[PDB]
Amino acid sequence: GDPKRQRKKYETPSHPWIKERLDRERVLKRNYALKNKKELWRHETQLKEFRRRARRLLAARGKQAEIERQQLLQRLYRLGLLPADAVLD
Amino acid sequence: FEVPVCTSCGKEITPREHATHFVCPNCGEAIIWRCESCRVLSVPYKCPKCGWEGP
Amino acid sequence: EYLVPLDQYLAAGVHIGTQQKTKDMKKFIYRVRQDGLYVLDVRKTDERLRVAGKFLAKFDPESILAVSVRLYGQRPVKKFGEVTGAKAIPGRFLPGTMTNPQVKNFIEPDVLIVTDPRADHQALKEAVEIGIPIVALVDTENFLSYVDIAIPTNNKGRKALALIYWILAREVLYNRKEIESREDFKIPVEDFEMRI
Amino acid sequence: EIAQRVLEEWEPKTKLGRLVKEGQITDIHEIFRKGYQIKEPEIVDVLLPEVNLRENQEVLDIALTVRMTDSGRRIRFRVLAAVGNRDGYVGLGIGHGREVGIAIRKAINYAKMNIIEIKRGCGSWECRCRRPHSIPFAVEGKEGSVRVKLMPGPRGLGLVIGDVGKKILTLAGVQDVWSQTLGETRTTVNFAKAVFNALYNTNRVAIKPEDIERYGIVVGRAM
Amino acid sequence: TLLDPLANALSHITNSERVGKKEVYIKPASKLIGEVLRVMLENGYIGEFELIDDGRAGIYRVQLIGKINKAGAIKPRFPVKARDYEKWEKRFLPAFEFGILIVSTSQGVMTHKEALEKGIGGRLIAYVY
RNA sequence: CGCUAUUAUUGGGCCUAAAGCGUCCGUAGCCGGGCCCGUAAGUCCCUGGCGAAAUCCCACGGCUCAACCGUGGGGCUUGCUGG
RNA sequence: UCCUGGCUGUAAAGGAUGCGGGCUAGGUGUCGGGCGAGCUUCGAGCUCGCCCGGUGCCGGAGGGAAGCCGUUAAGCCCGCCGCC
Ligand SMILES: [Zn+2]
Ligand SMILES: [Zn+2]
Ligand SMILES: [Zn+2]
Repeated sequence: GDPKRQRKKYETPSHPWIKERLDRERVLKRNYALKNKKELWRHETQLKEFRRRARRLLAARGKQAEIERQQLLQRLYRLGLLPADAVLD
Repeated sequence: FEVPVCTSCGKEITPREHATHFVCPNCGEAIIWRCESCRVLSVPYKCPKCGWEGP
Repeated sequence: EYLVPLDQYLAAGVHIGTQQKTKDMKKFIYRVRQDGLYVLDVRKTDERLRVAGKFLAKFDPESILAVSVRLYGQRPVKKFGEVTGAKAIPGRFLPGTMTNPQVKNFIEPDVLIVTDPRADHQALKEAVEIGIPIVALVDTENFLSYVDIAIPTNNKGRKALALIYWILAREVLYNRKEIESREDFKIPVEDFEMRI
Repeated sequence: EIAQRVLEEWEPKTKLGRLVKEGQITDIHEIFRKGYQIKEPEIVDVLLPEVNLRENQEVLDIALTVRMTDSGRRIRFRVLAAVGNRDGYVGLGIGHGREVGIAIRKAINYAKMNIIEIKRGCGSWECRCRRPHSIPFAVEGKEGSVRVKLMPGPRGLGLVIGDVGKKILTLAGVQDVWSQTLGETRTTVNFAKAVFNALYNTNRVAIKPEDIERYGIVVGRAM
Repeated sequence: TLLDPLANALSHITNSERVGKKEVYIKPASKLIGEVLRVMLENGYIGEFELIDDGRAGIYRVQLIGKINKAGAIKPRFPVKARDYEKWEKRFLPAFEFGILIVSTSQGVMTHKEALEKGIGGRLIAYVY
């Protein structure tokens, strides 16, 4: 077969020239003094990964699912995005 | 609020359906509701209290 | 027992149908003649006339509408209106009286009475669009579609139509308590018929 | 202020208009599930004042149509417009016109008169909240060759559908939805009507008392 | 020719629902049809079904209450494990707890909720919503 | 690769747009009415022995964080086999 | 072009619509069989109605890009073959 190369940790948009998206992202870039769109995109990607994990784990059965729920909540707490009495929704 | 229900069948009345409603002619105590499909297809109806059993 | 003797019913011919029929009217047919003509049952006519009397009396007179495109039913509608207060439209029913408020005689009633649901198919449609109950005089060849109360009777003959509308006006009055009881309705049935 | 401002200069022509001017009918939900005809846009201006703000009056399409009289050919405008409050009430209309202004105004008045009331909730396998941010179950609509299927989605998933549907659902008050389509979407009229009919058919599914609690179902305005 | 009577029963129920009937007659009866109707009654989708003895193979008389949108048989009767019900829920039903998959198990005919409670799988034979 | 439900099990079409053999008989195969008894091959549950490591997901720890590396928990190997 | 006995295997060989089964309003004609009522010039005759099976026209719900189809589906379900 083939070995795996290292892959990007950000995702680009599906259409490049949509006005609403351009305006939103222009505001964000200007206000948080970012150098490029790569940074915004990689933070967006972080958030999307958290969301996908929650969607997958929500209404699932087994021991590992419970363990991973608690891990996700602890990590968000430790990063400063949720409080302690936070639920998965 | 509440949503009404046909008397022949048991299905909710939709917003812009050509439905009708009236008072039972024999009794005078109930409200008969009729939906568009039951009207165009001539589905019979029966009052709950008396049972007058009309079209 | 009866609102008017069986002799009078059969003299008028309320019980005579046509050579056609329908499945919706199977409830109301009694017997087919040997010549192929269908005969109605007068007891169900009597019952439905009583019921319709009550129903109409439970309304307001100035919002009631009667119609008859057919020629042998214009004067009966006219007199039913004169007596009850109900509005009448004998001739044609210009399209738009119920759906277009830019016409001159535009009105929106709360109940509609139809003489024949096939000849009067325009007003039926408009009433369906505005959302009110429909009383109808139905014969064998008729369908019960978009009809909420149906009276079985011959809807062709002058004598029959006159008798039916006379009975119905008298019942409306009795049920509104404007006549202490029947026998106090001194209007002749001749006055409802169409002259020659 | 503007309530009476509009009420003063409106002379009714229908019984519903008269009741809405007097005050027998005071809420918007009282006109719907009865077979009333709605011939005046002032009824809706008065009961739903949110449908006069420019933010709630999307113009969806302008088309240029032609007729032959050569003879010389004659040019006309067709306009398709949507209106609605963002909490359960949307309508859609088409307008003929010789000028674009005429076409637009006619289309918006027909949209106000073609007003419906929808349901909302949460029925996705991935959120299971009890809040009305989506539709409660899956629905199907059609017009012409276009077939639309709308499916419930989870919070933060914003309107995975074409743009016409995006606008219509925004005006109806829906935030999250998945879509499947079939047919010719480039007919904007028929695509729009199909989405509209899908939203209408939320009221044709039969349910039970427990489904309301389970999905957080809401008929019209929330709270 | 006649190949599956359960499918016919359920299609007849759907069409009579669509046009607003009250009572429906199912001419070749079976014990699977009996059990499916039993599940449907327990879950409130019909009313008061009974069995009638012709000399051939009985008839089933069913009363309707305007609660069914769609009912159908599942062909082929796919085998399903206790951990693989959500795929089929998504494939056949419109929302997460809305309708019933009817499952045949070695312990009998039941819904996929009961089956999950017991931790068993089986075969798919019907959906109702 | 996706766009493409322009290969369609999920999930397409065949009067007039591409498309029902000129009509019939029948071989293999595929699909097959209702009840009772048995069997347990398919099917379902539970347990033992296998499916190398790397590569995939999660948390913690060590390089200024990170990429990377380590310690653990799962998954993957389309499945095989004893009860 | 007809007759006797053989070959060829083709057509707008068209309902331009493969075959079987179940369900989803009917009206009005006509052919064959049966039953029931009346008439009868007593006729294997005439008239009306109902059941089964064939063959047509119209049509509500519904379907379809529309023309149009609509219990003799071009609707919903269960199967098998052929073709794009
Ligand atoms: Zn109904
Ligand atoms: Zn009553
Ligand atoms: Zn949610």
